[PDB]
Amino acid sequence: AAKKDYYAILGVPRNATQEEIKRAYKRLARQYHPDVNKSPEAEEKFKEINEAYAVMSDPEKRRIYDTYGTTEAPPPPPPGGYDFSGFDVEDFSEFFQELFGPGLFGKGRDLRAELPLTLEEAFHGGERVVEVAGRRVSVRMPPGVREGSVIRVPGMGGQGNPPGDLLLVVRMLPHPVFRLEGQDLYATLDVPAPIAVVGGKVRAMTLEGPVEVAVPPRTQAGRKMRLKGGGFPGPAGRGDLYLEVRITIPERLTPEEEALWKKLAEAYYAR
Amino acid sequence: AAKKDYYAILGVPRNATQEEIKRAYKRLARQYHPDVNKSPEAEEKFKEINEAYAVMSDPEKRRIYDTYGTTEAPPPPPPGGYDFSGFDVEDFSEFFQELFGPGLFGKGRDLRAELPLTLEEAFHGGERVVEVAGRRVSVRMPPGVREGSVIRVPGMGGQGNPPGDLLLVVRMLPHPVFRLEGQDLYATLDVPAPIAVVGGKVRAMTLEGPVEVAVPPRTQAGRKMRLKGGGFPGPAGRGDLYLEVRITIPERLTPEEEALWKKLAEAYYAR
Repeated sequence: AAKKDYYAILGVPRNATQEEIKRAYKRLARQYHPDVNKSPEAEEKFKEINEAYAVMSDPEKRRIYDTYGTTEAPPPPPPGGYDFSGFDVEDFSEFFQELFGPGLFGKGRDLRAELPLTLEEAFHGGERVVEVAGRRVSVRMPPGVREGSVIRVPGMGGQGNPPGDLLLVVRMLPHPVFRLEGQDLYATLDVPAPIAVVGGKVRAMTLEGPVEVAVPPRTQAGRKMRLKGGGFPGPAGRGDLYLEVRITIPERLTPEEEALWKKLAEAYYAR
Repeated sequence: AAKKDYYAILGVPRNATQEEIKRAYKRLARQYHPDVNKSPEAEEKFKEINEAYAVMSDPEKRRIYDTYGTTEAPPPPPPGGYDFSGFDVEDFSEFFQELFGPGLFGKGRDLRAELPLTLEEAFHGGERVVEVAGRRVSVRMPPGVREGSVIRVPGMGGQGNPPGDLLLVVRMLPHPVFRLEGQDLYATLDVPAPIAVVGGKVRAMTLEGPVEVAVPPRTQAGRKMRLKGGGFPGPAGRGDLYLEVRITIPERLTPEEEALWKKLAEAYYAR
């Protein structure tokens, strides 16, 4: 209740410098430290010294204390609260609690947020700047990150003593062409009917870019083709790419091309 | 309330034999039977005879009727109760309800079972014979009956006064070709590539039978074609059939056919 004299406790004058306070703390802390001084009186003196230094080491906190009493009631807290890092704040005197209490909060809560990513964003990974309701955060993201993968950004959660963690959970945006299942990718490969019969090379697509795919002679619709290592990356191994063959036909032709298609069609009505 | 004379209703002497009661029932049952006698008076008379015979036919039940009213040893109804299977017990008089009431069981438990049906079986509906627990049961069935549909067969449940009900739930067996969704049907239509380009007729399938489906010129794979009313029937409406076009190519060809396919293929590598 009664205003503690932190200056008397550290044995420094009312107008001491910060370094004067620092060295006074060092001198007195080594004097009353639990494992150097095994006295019952030393426990309380050490506690006092730590409380004194906790307030006086910060110029901002030192000023609050200096201008307390003339203005009777405790002052409004700063945004966020008071930061007494490396100080057992719960063990300090009642005077302290009355004075700094309004801005002494408990363990900060974690914030859990979704990280909506496109197949190619998650595939590459790398550095992503994330703005999720509250703060701007940059994080490293492993190549081939999946749905429900947790990215912990420590200290970026809720405000408190200490602050909480940001927990980002990856969500996968549906893709126009590819379909993810585990580490494997699945896509439809359009193969022109003549190329399917004879067997040639079609231009297909991967997330890395476009590749050439050789289709064997007489490959039917629904034939699944594996491109080893063309799927999602992973720590222990890489997934594959599966292309499902989809026979395609020309929606437009030249009068010359009609003659060829007509002969085949007639041979089908024959069979 | 008053003691009914069952001997007077059946037309038998006070000390008749069990065979004499049986033949007197047959004589009077065929005289006042529902479908042979269309009289309003025959309704009560036939109910009277049914009440009499039910009591009189069983020697244990008949003795109970004979020894009722007198100031002798008062017998509580037997541990097993009274068996009146095949008689509208509640419909009977109160005199019957007072003497046999304590030995009667309540309405029987419902028997619950699954009715596994194929798409074609569910499509057509009608009369079905089913085995549940031990017995066979006939059951009418609406065309286009669906998954989870309840078919209450009254009086075909557990033993009781009256018996309970059979409750069947329709389960749909998976089909090799058709897929049900609501009342709509879905299936894959194989279409030879040359027919898809030029446009012609393909032999498609329904649950009724096979049909001809006219395919327009230049119809791409994935084109979905509605066959009105070709789906599942129902009250107030009929489902559609949807056939998804799947372009097919020949797995075997003639040396003459190779040349036609080879030309188009080389015109595609050129494109």
